[PDB]
Amino acid sequence: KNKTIEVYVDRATLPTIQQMTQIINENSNNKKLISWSRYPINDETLLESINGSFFKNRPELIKSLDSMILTNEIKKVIINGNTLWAVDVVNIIKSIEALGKKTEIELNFYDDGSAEYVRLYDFSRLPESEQEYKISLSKDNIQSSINGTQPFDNSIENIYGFSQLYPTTYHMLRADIFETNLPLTSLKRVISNNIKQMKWDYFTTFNSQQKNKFYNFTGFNPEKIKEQYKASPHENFIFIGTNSGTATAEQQIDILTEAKKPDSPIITNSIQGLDLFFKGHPSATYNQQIIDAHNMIEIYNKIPFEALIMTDALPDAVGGMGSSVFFSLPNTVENKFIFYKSDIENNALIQVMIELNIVNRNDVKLISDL
Ligand SMILES: Nc1ccn([C@@H]2O[C@H](COP(=O)(O)O)[C@@H](O)[C@H]2O)c(=O)n1
Ligand SMILES: [Cl-]
Ligand SMILES: [Cl-]
Ligand SMILES: [Zn+2]
Repeated sequence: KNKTIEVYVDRATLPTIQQMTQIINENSNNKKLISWSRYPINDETLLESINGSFFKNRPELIKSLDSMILTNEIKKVIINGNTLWAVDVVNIIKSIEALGKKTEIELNFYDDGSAEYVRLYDFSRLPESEQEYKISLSKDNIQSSINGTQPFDNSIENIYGFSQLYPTTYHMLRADIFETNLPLTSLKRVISNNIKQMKWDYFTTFNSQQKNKFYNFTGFNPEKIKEQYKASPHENFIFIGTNSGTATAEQQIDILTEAKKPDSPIITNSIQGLDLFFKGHPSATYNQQIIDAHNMIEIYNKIPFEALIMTDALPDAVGGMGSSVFFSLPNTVENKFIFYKSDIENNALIQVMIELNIVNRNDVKLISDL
């Protein structure tokens, strides 16, 4: 009983990309069980190089996990998951504990995107006593879910409340959220020793083989985009697109025509004279309409922007639509404007982004502004 199994799960993309990067950085030979919704790995050479198995779904992964634990050889399981979707790690914990094999469990939660930060803002609006009360309930909430007596509510106090039960690290998009004007002292006390700031400078220390492993995992290689950046000597701008749940194609086309004016009263930070790139949202299907109307260099929409970040393929400047993308973007890239579908003072997404200095209050715009 000296073996550790590492479990990797995610429904989105950001935790997956960060999880891939940690696996590569650590280069451990522990057995790994992997289930990533957006990144099915069928590459057996890749999987063998990390000692991994891939599972198409959570119940299959759990089945293999449990049989391994039944061998009596498993000292510890490290579960790596998605904070918003902590429910998936709850069900993994439930299955391990049920077996009653005295398995050590340790947890790494990676933020999903903007949702955690919208929820943190909302939670910070609560009076302090109500925050403390919700927190007081969290340990029992989580334990009841693990015991199987109640469903799991992914409220702030619950998803950030696991360090009360297990050795837990929260890898956060912006760990410095607890150092803004938001009243979050109540939650900070719970997790202050359990927080890591997500890092994006791994490639600075990676050797070639590590870099190549990242390309192989993601199916992304930054060579084409890096050539596109340098093709012309002008500074590079990426427009961050959204999907129809937030904006129409026409509204984004209109935003781009306003931005191209050197003297807009709305978009004061002009994109005139820049090399313009369009990065579409992975789920948008109107990207060609926008790209054509503006003669923009296309960055394939299915590439998650965090792959651009991790591979150091960043532009000089950025602007566009309210998005999780802006939360992981390094602060060295200039943010010219963000448009929101939204009275901005009551908008949690806008306010958290202002508080984190992701965007100047003067550069926040509403789609109704054109
Ligand atoms: N233009 C965009 C918009 C979103 N995205 C990806 O989609 C994820 C979720 O973004 P949203 O919050 O915008 O839906 C981001 O973390 C990023 O991976 C992107 O890569 N390019
Ligand atoms: Cl350029
Ligand atoms: Cl769409
Ligand atoms: Zn140019």
